[PDB]
Amino acid sequence: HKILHRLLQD
Amino acid sequence: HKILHRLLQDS
Amino acid sequence: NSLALSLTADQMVSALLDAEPPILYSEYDPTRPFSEASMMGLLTNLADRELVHMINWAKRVPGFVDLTLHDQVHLLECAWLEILMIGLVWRSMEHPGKLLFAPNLLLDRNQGKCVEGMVEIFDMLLATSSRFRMMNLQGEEFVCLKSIILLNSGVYTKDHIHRVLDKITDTLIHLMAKAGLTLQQQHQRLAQLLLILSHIRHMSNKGMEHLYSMKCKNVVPLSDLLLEMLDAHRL
Amino acid sequence: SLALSLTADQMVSALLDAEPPILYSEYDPTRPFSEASMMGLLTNLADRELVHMINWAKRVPGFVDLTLHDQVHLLECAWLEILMIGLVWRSMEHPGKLLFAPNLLLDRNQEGMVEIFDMLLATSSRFRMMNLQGEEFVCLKSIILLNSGVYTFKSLEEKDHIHRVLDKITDTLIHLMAKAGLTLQQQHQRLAQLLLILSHIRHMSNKGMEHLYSMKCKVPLSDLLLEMLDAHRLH
Ligand SMILES: OCCC1CCC(=C(c2ccc(O)cc2)c2ccc(O)cc2)CC1
Ligand SMILES: OCCC1CCC(=C(c2ccc(O)cc2)c2ccc(O)cc2)CC1
Repeated sequence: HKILHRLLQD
Repeated sequence: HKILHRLLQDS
Repeated sequence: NSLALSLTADQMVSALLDAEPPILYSEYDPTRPFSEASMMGLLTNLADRELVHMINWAKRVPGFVDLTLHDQVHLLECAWLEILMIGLVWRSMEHPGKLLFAPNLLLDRNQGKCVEGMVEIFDMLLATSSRFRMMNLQGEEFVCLKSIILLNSGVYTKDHIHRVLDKITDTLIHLMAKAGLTLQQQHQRLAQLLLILSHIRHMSNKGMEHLYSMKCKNVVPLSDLLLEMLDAHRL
Repeated sequence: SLALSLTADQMVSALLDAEPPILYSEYDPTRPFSEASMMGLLTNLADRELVHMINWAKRVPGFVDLTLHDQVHLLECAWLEILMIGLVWRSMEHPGKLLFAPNLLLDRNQEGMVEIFDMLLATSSRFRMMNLQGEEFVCLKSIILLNSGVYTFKSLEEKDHIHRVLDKITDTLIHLMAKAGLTLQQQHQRLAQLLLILSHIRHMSNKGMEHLYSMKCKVPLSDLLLEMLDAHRLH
C-alpha cells in the first residue's frame, strides 16, 4: 500500500 | 589531456 | 472520453492558472542555514508540504483525473521532483543569482555549497532560472510546461495522454500567437521551452540520485511520503 | 559563422552526409549468451562508435565554431544520449527488439537494466508510430549534441551562438514537416512530440550512466569510455 494511493482518492 | 580532447584536436 | 479535449485554449489556460498551488513558506527562525543538516531539514520539510499541494493540483490538471488510479500514481512518482524544481526555477526568476525556495528562504551559491555533491545541481537550477528570465517566460506558459512535465515524464514506463499533450501544445502556440509573435517566432519559442524540459529531467535525475543515496537519507529524517516518492526511483 | 547562413535543405544535406556508419559487434550466436558478456560486447561497440561520433560532431554545423573545451563538455554530456537515439532509430522496424548491431538483434528476454531495455523499446515504437523520417532523426540527434550540455558550462557568446544554431535546426524541422504536407497545427504538434521524446532520451541516459559507473567499480571499460563516464562524476 502507498500513501500516494490514499492521497489521490481524497 | 583527455582522449576526447586529443581526438577532437586531430586534424 | 475526456472533457479536456473539448476545452478551448483560453479555457485550458484558465483551468491551469486556477489549479496553481500556493507559494509555501519555510519554517521561520532567522536561521540562515550554513550546514547541510539544517539546510536539508528546511528543504525536505518544505518539499513534503509542497507534495500534498502537488497531488491535489494534479487532480485539477485536465485529463489527469481521466486516468486510472495506478497511472496517476506512476506519473506523479515519476515527475514530482521535476515539478518541484520547475516551480522553484519559476519563483527564482526575479532573483538572479539566487534560488527562492520560499519567500522567507532565499539562498545563493555560497549556501548551496553546504549540502555539496549537489552544488552543480544548485548551479543548474540557477542557470535554468536565468534562462527563463531572458526568455521572459510568462505565467500562462509556465503552467502549460508544468502540466506537460506531469503527463509526459512517465507516459511510457496511451493515446489519451498524447492527445492531451497535443492540446497543451495547441494552448502554448495560442498564447504566443496572442502575444503577437510571428509564425517563425512561435515554433522557435516552442522548441526553446521544450528543450529546457530535457534539462529539467536531467536536474531531477541527478537530484534524485543524491536524495535517495543512503548517506543523504541519514542526514535528516524524511517523511514517509517523501520516502515513498524517493523509493519509486530506486536505482 | 557559416551555419547561420545555411538554408533548411542545406542543413539537412549537411547532417545526412555527416551520418556515422552502422558498426558491427563481436557477437557470436554459438557463444554462450548472458549479461556481462552482453555488456562486454556493448562496451566494445560503444567505444568504437564514440570515435565515429566525435568526428561526426565536427561536421555538425556550428560545432567547430565552439572552443575546444566547450566541444569536450557537450560530447561528455550527450554521448550516451546520442548513442541511444541512434540505437532507437536502428530498431524502429524491429518491433519488440533492439538492433544494437546488424548482427546483434536482441529481445527483452535474452531488473534495473531490463527497465532501461523496455524504455528503449518504448521509444523505438514511439518513433515507429510517428513514422519518424531520417531527415527528422538527424535534426533531433544534432539538437541533443548542442542542447544537453548548454547549461552546464565570461565572456561566452558561445551559449548565444548555440541557441541560434538550435533555432536554425528548429526552422529546419518545421520546413521538413511543411514539405510533408502537414498543416500548421500538425507541424507544431509533431515538433512538440519529437522534442518531448528528447526528455525521455535524457532520462534513459542518466539511468544508463548510473548502471555504467556502478559496474565499473565491479566488465572492463575502455580508456575513452572511462573518461566519458568520469565526466558524470557525482555519487
Ligand atoms: O544543492 C541544491 C540541493 C537540491 C536538493 C533538491 C531540491 C529540493 C528538495 C530537497 C530535498 C527533498 O527531500 C526534496 C526536494 C527541492 C525542495 C523544494 C523545492 O520546491 C524544489 C526542490 C532542490 C535543491
Ligand atoms: O538493456 C540495458 C542495456 C543498455 C545499456 C546501455 C546501452 C549501451 C551501452 C552499453 C555499454 C556501454 O558501456 C555503453 C553504452 C549502448 C551501446 C551501444 C549503443 O549504440 C547504444 C547504447 C544501451 C543498452
